[PDB]
Amino acid sequence: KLRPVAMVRPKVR
Amino acid sequence: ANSVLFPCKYASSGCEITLPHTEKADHEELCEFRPYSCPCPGASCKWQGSLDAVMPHLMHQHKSITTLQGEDIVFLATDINLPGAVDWVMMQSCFGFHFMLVLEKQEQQFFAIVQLIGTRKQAENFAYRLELNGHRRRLTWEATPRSIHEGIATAIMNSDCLVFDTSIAQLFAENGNLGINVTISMC
Ligand SMILES: [Zn+2]
Ligand SMILES: [Zn+2]
Repeated sequence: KLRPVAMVRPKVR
Repeated sequence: ANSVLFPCKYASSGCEITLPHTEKADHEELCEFRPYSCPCPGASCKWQGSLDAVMPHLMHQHKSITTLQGEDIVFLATDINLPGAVDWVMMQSCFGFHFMLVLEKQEQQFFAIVQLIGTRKQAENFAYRLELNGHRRRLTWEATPRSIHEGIATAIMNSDCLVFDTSIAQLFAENGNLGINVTISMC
């Protein structure tokens, strides 16, 4: 499957 | 007069349900005419409005959310070994709808879940698949996405999502990052 990759940065509460 | 049916508090916006007092509060939490709140995890935003106001709110107040178009993506959570309570959030858009993908690390376990920016009834038309891939290893979770109307807190609380720990994360992580394949389909 054709998959774009998103680099997601973490979020601290 | 044996008893009385009381109207839902949301009758003013169109709800026609009328029930005994004993099963009224139950409906009102579930009622589709209840206002939508912010789907972002945490309490730093206390916004509320109409369903068709949700995306505009996210677009104006939460501009930093990574978004991808397509029914098949990789959600690459970076810096997975960070200690404490951590969240990763992104948007996936497909089938004319927007889905929020959430990975939560609790202070330790990981919970990964998908929610639809849409109604409960709309959510029933969809299935999502989360999958972690390693060398000859695959962990897969498949379910119906939750509506943001319901939210994900209760689901996460009952482990009704993909649940794994930091040891499992190490089998699938590359360079301190975890690639989660997310596929959304219409069922
Ligand atoms: Zn109602
Ligand atoms: Zn908000």
